[PDB]
Amino acid sequence: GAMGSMERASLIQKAKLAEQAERYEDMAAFMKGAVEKGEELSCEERNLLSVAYKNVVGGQRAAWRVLSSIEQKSNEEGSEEKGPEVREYREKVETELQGVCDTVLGLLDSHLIKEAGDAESRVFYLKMKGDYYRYLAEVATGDDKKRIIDSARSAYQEAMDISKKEMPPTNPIRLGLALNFSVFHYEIANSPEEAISLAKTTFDEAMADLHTLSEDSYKDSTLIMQLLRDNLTLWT
Amino acid sequence: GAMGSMERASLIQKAKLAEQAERYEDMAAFMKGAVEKGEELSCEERNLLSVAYKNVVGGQRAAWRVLSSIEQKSNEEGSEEKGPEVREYREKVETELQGVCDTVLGLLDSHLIKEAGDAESRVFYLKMKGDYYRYLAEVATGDDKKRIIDSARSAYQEAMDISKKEMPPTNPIRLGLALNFSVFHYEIANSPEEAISLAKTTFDEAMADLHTLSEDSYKDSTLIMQLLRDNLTLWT
Amino acid sequence: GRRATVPWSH
Amino acid sequence: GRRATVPWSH
Ligand SMILES: [Mg+2]
Ligand SMILES: [Mg+2]
Ligand SMILES: [Mg+2]
Ligand SMILES: [Mg+2]
Ligand SMILES: [Mg+2]
Ligand SMILES: [Mg+2]
Ligand SMILES: [Mg+2]
Ligand SMILES: [Mg+2]
Repeated sequence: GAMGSMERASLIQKAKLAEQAERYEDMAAFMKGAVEKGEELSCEERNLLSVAYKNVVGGQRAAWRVLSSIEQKSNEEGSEEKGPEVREYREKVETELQGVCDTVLGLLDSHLIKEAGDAESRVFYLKMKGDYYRYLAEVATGDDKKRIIDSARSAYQEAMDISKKEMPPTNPIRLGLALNFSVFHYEIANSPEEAISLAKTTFDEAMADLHTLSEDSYKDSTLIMQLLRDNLTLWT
Repeated sequence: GAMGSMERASLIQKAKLAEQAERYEDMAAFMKGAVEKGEELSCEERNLLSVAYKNVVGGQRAAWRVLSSIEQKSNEEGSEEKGPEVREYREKVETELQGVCDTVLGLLDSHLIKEAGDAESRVFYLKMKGDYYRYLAEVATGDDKKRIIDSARSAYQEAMDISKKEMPPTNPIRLGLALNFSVFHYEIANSPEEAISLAKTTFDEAMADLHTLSEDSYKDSTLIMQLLRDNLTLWT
Repeated sequence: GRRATVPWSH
Repeated sequence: GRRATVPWSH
């Protein structure tokens, strides 16, 4: 890897500088270099990795949706034939997006998940695995679509099982996992009732545990709880 | 070039799709491919080229300013030594920025400027040449700084001379050239009085010619005139 | 308003 | 407010 000659601490330092500069591709490359040093990641480092790749794939996903919408409009009755260019360029963006997802999944498989023994790290990485299979599912149209969807589901489910056993219902990792798995149910698995049930149950159990928290933990948990409520308002 | 096998019209079509998708690096690569076909560019195509590279270099410039500010703070008395990483990463962004400027300048020199005979195209490309030397000047600190500054000045000056002879004072290309050359004077050439004089004279001469314009031309010209006024308000 | 998902833990 | 420059003709 191109980062093999740089010190782990320098890669982490540069990832933080890249974030400040809004250079998310650089941030992700630095964090990939740090993961490939082979040591486990601290909580802060896990969040740098997640933030970096989410910004990268978020730009790709937004671009893919724009291009997919144009492509669908071109395939309506009455639309003039404009050639292969829209499909080709949508495919180019799609292939780049899939490559980033495969890169993240590769880091998780080699070897972040297998070395993650604490609940907070293991749930974090399994949520990430579910997220990046979910992004693959958003663009999948072929023979492997069902297996991609089931890979996301299986990763989310293992993360859910650990989080319910080992974390309080207000834990922000647990809350964000539930938020994302609920969205998976709603828009990937065609299970809006499961999505709504999960979001409501997660919100209500967190509400009942807020009394145990400091002011700063309360702020963290209620922020994600508001996102669950926002989705429930959209869906009902 | 990687775009050598794609049709000119397909490159233009994909540049427009990339713009819609906010994929400005792709947009610039498509437009570079189109320029390298060797044919002159239409007005619309010139604007696609300019918009694409401006978005690319604009991200790099903003990142460079963030990193340069951090680097300067690290070099104040009382700041803890953090190693070479800030300088290294600022240099990385700087080198990438310089490469993009050199790419644009290369397209202008091979061979957009020499084939541009109409005032609108020639002024457009000479303004671009001034702009991209100006971006090189923003980061220059060495033996060639004065020559980089003079290259920007010379390109802007030739564009100004043509624009005053061949274009009305409300022409949007002429107005944007004056806006940018005024900023060059203010913040590159250490000539704020020249910057203010140029902006004021440009604004006043455009104001006197607005009566000749259609509603749509009036809208185009007054928009840029407002930017001249905004700069004058900032500087006085 | 697009539905919400998050990448961070906190 | 940062001073204004433009890349486009129109
Ligand atoms: Mg070492
Ligand atoms: Mg495909
Ligand atoms: Mg371990
Ligand atoms: Mg516990
Ligand atoms: Mg041809
Ligand atoms: Mg340098
Ligand atoms: Mg010609
Ligand atoms: Mg004329």
